[PDB]
Amino acid sequence: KWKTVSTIFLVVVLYLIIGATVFKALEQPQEISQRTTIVIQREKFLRAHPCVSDQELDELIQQIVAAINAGSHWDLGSSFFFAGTVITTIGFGNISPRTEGGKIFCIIYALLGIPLFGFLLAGVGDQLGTIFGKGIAKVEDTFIKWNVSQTKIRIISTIIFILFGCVLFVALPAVIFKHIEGWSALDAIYFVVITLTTIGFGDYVAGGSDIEYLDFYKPVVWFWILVGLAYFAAVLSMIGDWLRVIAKKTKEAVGEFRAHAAEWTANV
Amino acid sequence: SDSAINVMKWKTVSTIFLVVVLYLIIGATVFKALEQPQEISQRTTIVIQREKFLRAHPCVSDQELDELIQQIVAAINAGIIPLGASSNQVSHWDLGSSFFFAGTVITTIGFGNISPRTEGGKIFCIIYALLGIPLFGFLLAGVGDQLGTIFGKGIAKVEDTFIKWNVSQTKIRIISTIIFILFGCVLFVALPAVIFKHIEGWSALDAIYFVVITLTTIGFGDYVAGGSDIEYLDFYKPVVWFWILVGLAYFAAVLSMIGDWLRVIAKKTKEAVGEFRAHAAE
Ligand SMILES: CCCCCCCCCCCC
Ligand SMILES: CCCCCCCCCCCC
Ligand SMILES: CCCCCCCCCCCC
Ligand SMILES: CCCCCCCCCCCC
Ligand SMILES: CCCCCCCC
Ligand SMILES: [K+]
Ligand SMILES: [K+]
Ligand SMILES: [K+]
Ligand SMILES: [K+]
Ligand SMILES: [K+]
Repeated sequence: KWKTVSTIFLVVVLYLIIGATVFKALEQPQEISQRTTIVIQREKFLRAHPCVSDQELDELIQQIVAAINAGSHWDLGSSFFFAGTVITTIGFGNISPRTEGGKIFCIIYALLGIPLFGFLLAGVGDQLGTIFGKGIAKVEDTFIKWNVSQTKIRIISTIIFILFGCVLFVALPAVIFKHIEGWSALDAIYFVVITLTTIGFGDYVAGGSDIEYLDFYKPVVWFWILVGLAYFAAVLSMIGDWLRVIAKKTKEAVGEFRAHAAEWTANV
Repeated sequence: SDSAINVMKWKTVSTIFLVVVLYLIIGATVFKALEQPQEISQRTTIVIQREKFLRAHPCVSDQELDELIQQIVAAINAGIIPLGASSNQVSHWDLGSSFFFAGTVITTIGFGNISPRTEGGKIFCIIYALLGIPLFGFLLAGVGDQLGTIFGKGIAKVEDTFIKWNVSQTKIRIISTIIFILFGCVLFVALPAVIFKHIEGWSALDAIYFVVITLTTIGFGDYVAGGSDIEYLDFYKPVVWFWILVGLAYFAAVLSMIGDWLRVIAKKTKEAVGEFRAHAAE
């Protein structure tokens, strides 16, 4: 009977409107500054090099505009890492197929590989899940007979998951990425989130911009991803549970308010 | 009992792990066979345009050309139009684009054609994702249940007119899943691809490629329905993410049906090797 999706639908729409207004408040200023200071860089180069004329720069730009479509790529290791992006639905896009066949293979490779990877992430999920269950069984005895109650220890135990988790799956890889690709502190944490949330903008990739890295690095990246995906999958599911709790709390909250509001009001 | 099953599970994981590794190696070799030819041709014919413009204009800084290209490469990472004319442009963070950017984030599509450059925009995106991604999941779940039981209406009337004599309900489940994919790929794949073909000017394969990459939430961003500037009625850009909302629910079922098919084929090829290695030509 009750739809109940309508209330969710409008929360998501409003959530997109808020984010939209926040992003164009955060980004359009530095969009202005970049684009205005590029015409300075161009008008600098029309003057500083009279060798190039007004039309001949435009010819060069459009060859780089055509170079956008392509840019060694697709080597023995890169195409291996490309396939990892597809089945995990990360899809950084820094490497994308250009052949008509490459597209069709990728379409078929995704429709069959994405379900395949799901079973691995599920097994790695169970594997990771019961390993942490061994760590908390030791912790759920030593200070659990002592004062604090088990209905409240559920709070202490979940803190240690996120604390110890963001160390291994977020902190350590970001520190490593900071000292290998030379990223900033935020770039590395931004990359970790964008990677393990499967958003994968591709603006930061541990394999692109490829001057220095060895064969001990590019395997550990995807291996980190495999296990890290399982971590956020739990995290992004715990956060969902928090939203389910808050949703029920605020559903009955309007319940009691609109209970007493119409209660006194109806009395004549 | 308690950890006897766990030994039986890491042996399951190890077998899956290697199937995925083999599957990645196969795809790898196929892609670098499909793509690296067209990489070689593009890489060699750009050094021709390189050396063409190295001689033809000697009085340009011969080595600072690369310095200019990289400044344009860095400018490519933003929404630029660096030309002599057309020095006014449109904003990629306008009222509508940032709305569509947020749709990419919570759906974990993330086309990346528009990405935040401010350190604040990054941190908001990080917080916007970790809270928005779970949020969207409930909408897609509700739209999933909503779509699911709407199709349950249409199949209920059809699964009665198809009740002739000697019909087997275990095999009518085969007929019913065909009409799901048939009508499914029409409304959620065929019709939007045909529309994208006539609006974005794409080819037939580009549009179907885009639909898959979008609704499989891979989202390379090499094709985006709202990346160029062509006309965009703005009855169009809302229907795009609205299509995505319901289309994601469709592949979510499809990519789950395919998973079940692989679970069946896994058991069949499990016992197929049992039959083979049990006998071995008697
Ligand atoms: C241009 C037409 C492309 C058709 C691709 C069909 C691929 C079917 C794959 C089925 C995977 C289960
Ligand atoms: C060294 C500076 C790193 C600061 C990273 C800030 C990220 C804020 C995340 C907010 C968590 C809810
Ligand atoms: C019935 C739907 C109401 C759910 C309201 C959820 C509000 C989430 C607040 C998150 C802000 C950080
Ligand atoms: C981003 C915070 C959104 C807050 C929306 C609150 C909506 C209240 C839901 C009431 C449901 C009965
Ligand atoms: C690409 C499918 C590999 C099949 C391996 C089967 C091993 C039992
Ligand atoms: K790019
Ligand atoms: K994804
Ligand atoms: K992506
Ligand atoms: K993605
Ligand atoms: K991308």
